[PDB]
Amino acid sequence: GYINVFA
Amino acid sequence: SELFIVRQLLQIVKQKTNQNSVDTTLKFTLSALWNLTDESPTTCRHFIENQGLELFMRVLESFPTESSIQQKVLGLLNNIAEVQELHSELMWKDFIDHISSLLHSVEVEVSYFAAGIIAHLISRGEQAWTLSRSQRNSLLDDLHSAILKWPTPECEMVAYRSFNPFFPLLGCFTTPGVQLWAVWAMQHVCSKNPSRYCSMLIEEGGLQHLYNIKDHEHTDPHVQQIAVAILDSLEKHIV
Repeated sequence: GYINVFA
Repeated sequence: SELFIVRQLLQIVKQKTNQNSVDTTLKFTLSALWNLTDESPTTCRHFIENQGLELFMRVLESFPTESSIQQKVLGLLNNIAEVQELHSELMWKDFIDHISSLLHSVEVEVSYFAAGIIAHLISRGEQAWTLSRSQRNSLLDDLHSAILKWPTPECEMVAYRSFNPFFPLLGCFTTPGVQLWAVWAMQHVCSKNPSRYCSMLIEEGGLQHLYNIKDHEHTDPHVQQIAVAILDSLEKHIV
């Protein structure tokens, strides 16, 4: 869904 | 303006792939494009209308050894696979044969999205599979057995803002590998980060959809054996 890694 | 961003990030992917350049900018660009398409069919149409699919095949091919690059690409494709209106778009032989191979990837971070793509495409039924009927059935059992070989990821691979995408998969009783992927995926994100998902899995109807699997007459033992493992943490989350 979303990537856990931010930025 | 967000479609400009998608186009621009797609442009960076095109650029990095043309120059066959695995680096933090490409890996970040995929991640960005993976996020922007999450729970965003509209941003998924643009990825598709802007040749993202064919571009991402190029990425998958260009970097067959780059598991992070594969995961983020497949992550996006997992997001396209959640959109029914984009089904016939992924109904592409060279794409599925590749996905189907990454399904057996040892990297669980890679195969998980491979499987999730596969699962979503199988979940659409016998009719919607415009590819080889024999392969769809090969995938049906390859998807199942691939999941059973999977390790517990070391960390959280994927983030979800909702489980609704997984809910229609729970009802693919004719295709247990599809159901297996769904329950494994919830088993993963819940057990990895139960402070995030466990409440929400209830609050969206997970309990019942998970109870209609455990307490279902005909259910694959593994699909049920995961729905059991999830409900134990869910029921522990309730009390």
